Amino acid sequence: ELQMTQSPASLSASVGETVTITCRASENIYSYLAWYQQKQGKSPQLLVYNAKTLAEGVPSRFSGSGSGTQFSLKINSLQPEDFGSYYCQHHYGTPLTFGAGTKLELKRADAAPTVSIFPPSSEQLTSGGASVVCFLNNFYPKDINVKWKIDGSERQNGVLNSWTDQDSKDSTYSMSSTLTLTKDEYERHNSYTCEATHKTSTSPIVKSFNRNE
Amino acid sequence: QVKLLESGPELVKPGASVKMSCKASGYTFTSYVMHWVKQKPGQGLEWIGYINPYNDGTKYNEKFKGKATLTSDKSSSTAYMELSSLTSEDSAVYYCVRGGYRPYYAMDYWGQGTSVTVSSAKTTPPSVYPLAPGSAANSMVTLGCLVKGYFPEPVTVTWNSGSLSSGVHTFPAVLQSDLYTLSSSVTVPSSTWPSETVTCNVAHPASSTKVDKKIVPRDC
Repeated sequence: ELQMTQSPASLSASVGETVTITCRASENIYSYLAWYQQKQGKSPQLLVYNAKTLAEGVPSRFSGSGSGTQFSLKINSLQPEDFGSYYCQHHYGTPLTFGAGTKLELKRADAAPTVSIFPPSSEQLTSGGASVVCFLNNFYPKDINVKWKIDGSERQNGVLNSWTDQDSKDSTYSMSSTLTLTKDEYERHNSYTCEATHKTSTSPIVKSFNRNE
Repeated sequence: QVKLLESGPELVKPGASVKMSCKASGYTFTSYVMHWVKQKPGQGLEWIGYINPYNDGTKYNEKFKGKATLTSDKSSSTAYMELSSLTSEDSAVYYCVRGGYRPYYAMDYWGQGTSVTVSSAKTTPPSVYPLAPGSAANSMVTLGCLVKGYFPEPVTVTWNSGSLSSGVHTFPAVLQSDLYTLSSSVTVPSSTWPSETVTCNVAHPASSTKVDKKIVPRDC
């Protein structure tokens, strides 16, 4: 099928700044190209159609350009309401296809995650399971790596991570990482460590506890 | 206005079918084509196909050939999409979307989306576990609540019945072996906990369950 290659996948910017998102079609689609905006937890909204015509209600700071196989959406002097995801879509013929999306996020000062580790609750243990939870909260930028070590050795199996999108109030990100083991598995080991690698530190942030201590 | 009233969320087993609807109002139904688009959580958009209510003409994405069937009823200004032989891969939000008046392949009014969840799981209330810091683990302290193994979504988590909200982080649920698990953290001044009570309130309407758990310091 016709493929739309959209870039960048992710873009950071400040209010007042001008940014450009690009979309390449694998075939000549003339000027049949649309752009959409999708904010967190909302349905998409049309911004541009016919490559350059603004949709109803769209501010003049947005502009679409291009015709053939290369297109771009430019946003002059970004406003706070402009952060969210953007998608291109050709509207030449069926099948209709979309670009993979660009996530436009708001720049703010770096922030190291506040890392907190929690041993399995005694209540969960009586039930037989053992989940070790680690929260890595309010950090920026979003890129982060979490590693679990049990008695000095990295553990991979049994880890489930969940992330929040950029906070609408402070522009940070948060993450939760949970290592789930059986109670038997849990009771065989002693030291449990959650290690976070983030640009704010050359060395990882390490939080840990000893089951028997 | 323009309004698209979509049918409620669907919870069905693998191999079953679901038929969703979207009742349009606020414009002349037959003057616009109706597209359908699939979006999985945190992922992109995929076009399924469209129907032109004026002449019943349809076009389908070959990728959905055989799984999706689009129909419409002019009498009630309603468009329908039936998905068959469902598997968990079909779990997603599905939008009915009005095409533009002239550029009818541009999607100018998107519905709210109908959530479809395909699973063999049975209703399961969550196990709610209070998370207090280890005995060993300064101005602030972070506490947590693990809401594990429930089905189906969603659950609502509040702290001190909502009085604590600014320092709260409730994370998206993750699916593991057919059941959902999520966690929520709250950060408060160390001068307030444990001297004052902090409670996790969890609600899971599907199982008609409500649980309140005070976060208590570990007896170590």
